[PDB]
Amino acid sequence: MFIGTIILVLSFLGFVFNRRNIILAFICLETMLLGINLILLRNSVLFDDISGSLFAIVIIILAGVESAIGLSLLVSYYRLRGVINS
Amino acid sequence: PFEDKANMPDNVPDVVEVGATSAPLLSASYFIGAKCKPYNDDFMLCREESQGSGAIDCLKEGRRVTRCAVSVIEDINKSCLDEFRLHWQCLEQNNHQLSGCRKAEALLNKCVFTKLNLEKKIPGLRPDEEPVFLKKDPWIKPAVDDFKSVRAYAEAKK
Amino acid sequence: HFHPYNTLGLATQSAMVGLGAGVVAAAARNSLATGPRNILTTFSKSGGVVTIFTGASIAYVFTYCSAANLRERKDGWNHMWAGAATGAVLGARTKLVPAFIGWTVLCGAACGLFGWTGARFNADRKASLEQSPKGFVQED
Amino acid sequence: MLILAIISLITFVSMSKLSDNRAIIRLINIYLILVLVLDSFLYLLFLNNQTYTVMGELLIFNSFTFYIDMLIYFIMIVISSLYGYPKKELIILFLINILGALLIVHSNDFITLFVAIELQSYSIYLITAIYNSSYKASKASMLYFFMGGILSILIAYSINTYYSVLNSYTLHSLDSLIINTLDLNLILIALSLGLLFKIGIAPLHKWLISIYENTPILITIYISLIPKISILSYLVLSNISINSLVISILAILTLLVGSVGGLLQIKIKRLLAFSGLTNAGYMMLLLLLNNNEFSYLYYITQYSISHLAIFMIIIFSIYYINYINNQYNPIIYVNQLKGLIHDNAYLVLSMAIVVFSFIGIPPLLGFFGKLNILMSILNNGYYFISIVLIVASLISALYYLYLLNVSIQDKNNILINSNETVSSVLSYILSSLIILITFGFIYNSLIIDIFN
Amino acid sequence: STPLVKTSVNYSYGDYPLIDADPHFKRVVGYMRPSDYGVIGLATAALPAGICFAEWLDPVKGKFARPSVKFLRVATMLGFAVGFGAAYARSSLRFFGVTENAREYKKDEAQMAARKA
Amino acid sequence: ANPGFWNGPFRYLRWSAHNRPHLFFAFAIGIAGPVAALTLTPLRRKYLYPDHSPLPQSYP
Amino acid sequence: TGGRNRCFSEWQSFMHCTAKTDAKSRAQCLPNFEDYMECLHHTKEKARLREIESVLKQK
Amino acid sequence: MYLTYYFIEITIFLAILCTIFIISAKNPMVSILYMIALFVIAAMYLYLIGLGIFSLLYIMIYIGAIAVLFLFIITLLDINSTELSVKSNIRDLPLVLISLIVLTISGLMIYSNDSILINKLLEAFGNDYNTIITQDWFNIENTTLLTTIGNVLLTNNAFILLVLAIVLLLGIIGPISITMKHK
Repeated sequence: MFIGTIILVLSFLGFVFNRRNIILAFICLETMLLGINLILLRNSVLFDDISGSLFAIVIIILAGVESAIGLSLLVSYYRLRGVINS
Repeated sequence: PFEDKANMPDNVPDVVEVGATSAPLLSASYFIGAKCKPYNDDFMLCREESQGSGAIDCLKEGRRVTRCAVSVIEDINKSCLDEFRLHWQCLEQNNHQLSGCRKAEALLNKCVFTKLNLEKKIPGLRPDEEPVFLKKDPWIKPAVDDFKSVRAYAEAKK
Repeated sequence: HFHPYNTLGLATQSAMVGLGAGVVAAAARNSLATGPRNILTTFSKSGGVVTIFTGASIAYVFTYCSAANLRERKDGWNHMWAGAATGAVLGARTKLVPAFIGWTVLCGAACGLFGWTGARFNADRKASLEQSPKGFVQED
Repeated sequence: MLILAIISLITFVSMSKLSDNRAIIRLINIYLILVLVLDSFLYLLFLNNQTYTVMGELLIFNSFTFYIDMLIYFIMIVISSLYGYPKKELIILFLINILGALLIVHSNDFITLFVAIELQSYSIYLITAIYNSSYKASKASMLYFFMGGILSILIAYSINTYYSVLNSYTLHSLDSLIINTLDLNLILIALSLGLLFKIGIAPLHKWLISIYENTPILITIYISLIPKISILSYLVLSNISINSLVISILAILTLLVGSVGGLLQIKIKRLLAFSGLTNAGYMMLLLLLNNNEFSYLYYITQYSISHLAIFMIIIFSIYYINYINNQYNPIIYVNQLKGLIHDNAYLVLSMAIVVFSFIGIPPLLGFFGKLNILMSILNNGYYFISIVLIVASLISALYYLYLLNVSIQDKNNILINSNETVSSVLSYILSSLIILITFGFIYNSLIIDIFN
Repeated sequence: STPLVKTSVNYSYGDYPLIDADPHFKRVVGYMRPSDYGVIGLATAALPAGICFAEWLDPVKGKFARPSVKFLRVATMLGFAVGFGAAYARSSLRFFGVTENAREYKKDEAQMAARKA
Repeated sequence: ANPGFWNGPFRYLRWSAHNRPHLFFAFAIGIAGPVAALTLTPLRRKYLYPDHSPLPQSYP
Repeated sequence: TGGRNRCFSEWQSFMHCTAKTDAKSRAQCLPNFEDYMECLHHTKEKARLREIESVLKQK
Repeated sequence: MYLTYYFIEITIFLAILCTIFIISAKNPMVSILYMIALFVIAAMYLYLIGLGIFSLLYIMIYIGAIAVLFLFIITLLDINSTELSVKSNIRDLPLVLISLIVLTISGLMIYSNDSILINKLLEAFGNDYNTIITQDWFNIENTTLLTTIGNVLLTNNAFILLVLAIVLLLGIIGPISITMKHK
């Protein structure tokens, strides 16, 4: 569980110290959701069959919709598709 | 790294077993079934009732249920030796697709029920069973080139 | 009954707690402006928030254990007479008006009068002392 | 019967001519009839508040949660009437936001909880920027999205550690485990602080507030109230940490001081945003309890009706300003509505009683919200937190009365010549009349929840 | 019947719509619940005009009009559906007591007669 | 050219399947699924029970 | 929601302790509970192994 | 014991080496190029740990869909990048990130089992030292199944599947009603 906490913490304080490039912050926040699954999957492997790995397939299916709403909302961080502005 | 531990000893308080042999016992799987079935049932029953308390059915049933299977394989090694032998010889090819040797099955089963008078009672009443002569199914691909002459001769002589 | 405290034993550990708080927080406050530079000049911005933390423990808990040595037996009335000294370091925060530092001393004392232990427990039905037992009813 | 309503009216918004001001009348009347013919579950609700569980992971607590979803239906009917009578095609995701909120008020186990808090949060991210021809909403939605993502992985990391210490998931399996391994306590306060993203506890403070001022007013009514009740109703339904063991009390101390120290605000939206923040901070104090939910269940309704009311009143006060702000947001300054008592002063009376609500003068609300709050506090023994709650109430009352004192000074030049704008007036009159006549039936509820 | 020895637990009375399986239980079942009803079977009819009462809710959607045009059909469908759930909310119970309890008169006999399942 | 129009349903399904037919013939499959899945409970007429198993631990 | 576990064998002798209400006897399940815990994490197993390898280290 | 095939598990050094690239890139999108390398190292980790199934799931759905979508966006409306981690932009970096890395290491220590001390903080770091787990033999496993049991649990917990149906519903209706801009 070193393997998941370290990638989670580095994604987290990458999301803190991110004074460049909004999308690197956005993908660090993405990689949090796979830093957490390396914790979850190895806890399930150290335990058993499907108890936590059900939550793992849930968080994968939902992390998809996370990135989908995040893109389709980042498109509207401005005007829409493109016009005159400043 | 799935390293192997291979320690050795022998423990006192019971008479030792006799082990069993390779994957060819899959051919003999039903053959130990109907004969050694109540031994099997009492073994697994005594295991399940002692909730967590394993390693106490070893001296009674862990010896007994292996004694029965050793007796069955000795009977089948004297009764139908080569009929067993060509049948598992078929059955080690074809991925143990147990459909894939269903003609030497009838030879071995006729030999067993002839001499050691057992059966293959697959429990369930609805369909037909082991004689199917498939007719819409997945019979075989390489039809046991050393064994087609055997069932052919059994159709011929018998 | 009670036990008098190790005044140095609380004091140096509390001063290290205050200095660690001045490192982890009073140097964390460097996000606030556009004067950038990282390490040598962070404490140019932040010399006036360090020892506001570290001096606070040396004001407070030193006074607290000394009050426990003077008015003993570990009462809450130490705290009101403790935290006033904390206001003295608050007085060192603003050397403008000594009337205002006496003001912040007495208000910090009244603040310290109450914060003895937040989230008290083991009081299943609270706030009902019971008298001597003679089949009591008017408590719980 | 919400899923059937959603799948019906997503098909109904499909193949629609983009009239899109009638479908909300159908959703309003549908939720009205659903409440009217689904209140019959209250008889089968409680003999002794007997819970009922869907498939082991979802819980139906018939006294608490069966009131919470009724409040959700009620305020949704009010919002749906507020959009009737400037819009885009959005009530599908209003209803699915409701579906997520009701799942988290029914979620026994963390898989359902996490799915539903994230569904709910996605709904908030979307509703923030449906009005996409803004520069306010464009910034606010992305800010809400990124921090909801952080707080989402904080949720999931709390529960993943919870799974790491115990191979179960359910809090039904916590079952007064009194050996209380310390990491169970730390996991649970981490899960608490994770769910407490929405209240904007004073270290997590400022970020919600710019979002509330950067949404249109027809939206910031909806998301200063839905997750405010939702995540806390989960948090009181299961009492995670019996006391705080000083972690949460510090959070509410710096909240209820350090969000009421946010006194001087000229923007209206900021002002009642801090109001809805600090009154949400109130009900965090009886998250610090055990076996106490009546004060919480009463304080939600006897806050949220009035929160809805003050937003509806400053909706009605757009008509009287002789200036407006941006296309999406009309009335952001306090000093816009100066001489309102020389306009239709009956709504000034309503605004008066709903702000005297929030300060808690006795005979309408505060002696029945804050009285139950304070008896729940002093039942436990949190003596200091009582007097800081009192200080919070006074200093909150100061910026509350700021609204009434700017409401009724004197008008420059406006009295009367107009047409009418009504038939939603019975909604605001219903909320104001239920605010200042609850002192009549303040004892019937005391018996009814004693029997549930 | 109709499945394995697996069980499907559902004691459903909520705002997320469910139903029941083939059989193994003591609570309310699938096909018996639509039957064993009463003269409250027009309760679903009472909602059948209620969402069709949106025309009565039309107090000037536009300026000076009435009779919302023929999407009421859609409303009529919802006017059925919720009321159907309200009829399906009339689980009196399955063989408990201390209620209205016509089940011990109109469904005790069916569990008597069908003595082979 | 004419699209589909609802109010005559026997006419609608005609002048759906004849002018924009490519969703019609999809949804004909979409209705051939579950409706035929409900016309089986007489049509199997108790045809078969599968009868599979994990380990059968027996009784006393 | 508990698949065929490598630690399922300590639910039952924990849950049959909480079959009766001895979680309000508050200690009758603690041997059962910490045996469940040693199935979870093998803590005292691991300390026992650390002890015997420390004894191995001094030969 | 095939010396390198025992330290083939410790690939976390490549994970931290990729993630130290992931926040200090030159271009804005060479970072998200490295992100798929992070995901495929995660897949290598999961295949090595005993679950190659979710390795192939991550290859199918993360770098198959969402990373593809990051690359899909970062072509059009490319944001104005600050150039790199300059020293003036590495200002106030070490002064909080060092303490934060220490506090989060103590959080990973707080994931430990039950000890009310700092002994559990050192215990998880020595967790590999006193222990190597012992596998067992097949006692009555009838049918072969790896992710089949995941669907068995998805049948038992069917309601979360029918609700994440709704979250995928939201994932398609939202981007319609936030970007299409009907007329």
